[PDB]
Amino acid sequence: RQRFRFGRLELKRISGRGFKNDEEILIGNGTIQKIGIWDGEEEFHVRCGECRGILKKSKMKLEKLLINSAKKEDMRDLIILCMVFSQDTRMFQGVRGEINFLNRAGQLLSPMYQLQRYFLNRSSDLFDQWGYEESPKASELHGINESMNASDYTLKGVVVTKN
Ligand SMILES: Nc1nc2c(ncn2[C@@H]2O[C@H](COP(=O)(O)OP(=O)(O)O)[C@@H](O)[C@H]2O)c(=O)[nH]1
Repeated sequence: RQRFRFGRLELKRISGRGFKNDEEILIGNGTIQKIGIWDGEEEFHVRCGECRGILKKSKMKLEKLLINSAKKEDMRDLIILCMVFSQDTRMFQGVRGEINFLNRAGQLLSPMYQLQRYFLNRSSDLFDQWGYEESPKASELHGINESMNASDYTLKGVVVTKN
């Protein structure tokens, strides 16, 4: 179980194993792109800057995201990166603008990496499309909104912890 990188996201496997299969994905801007889709339940230690976390996912779905309280810029980006990495259906739907999977030279670009670059710049569109749910009643767990503040409603699957 090695530490590996997905752009600004650092991961370290806790449990589970994923199997990748190329699938045609209809993303939000109406275009269809072939993307390697991971199948299986996986759990990771995740990090973005000073923000630590635990990510749980299945095939094209973020099951849960446990993050610590830290720098709000790092909390936000970690959530963004984990949403993209999870390959959640809501994340693909959040792509409203144009994404190029080829540069101007005609070279091949990584679809997943391009999605990261896109949503790091378009977080509001992602959060709105992602949806919200009731924050946990538990005292040791709090919800978090689009402004990275403690709220009665939280981003779906995302809870902040300060234990
Ligand atoms: N769920 C999961 N994702 C992984 C694993 N290893 C790599 N990835 C992600 O899968 C994506 C690989 O996409 P890419 O680099 O374009 O390779 P490609 O699918 O062959 O085009 C990257 O975003 C990685 O972060 C893994 O073990 N489990």
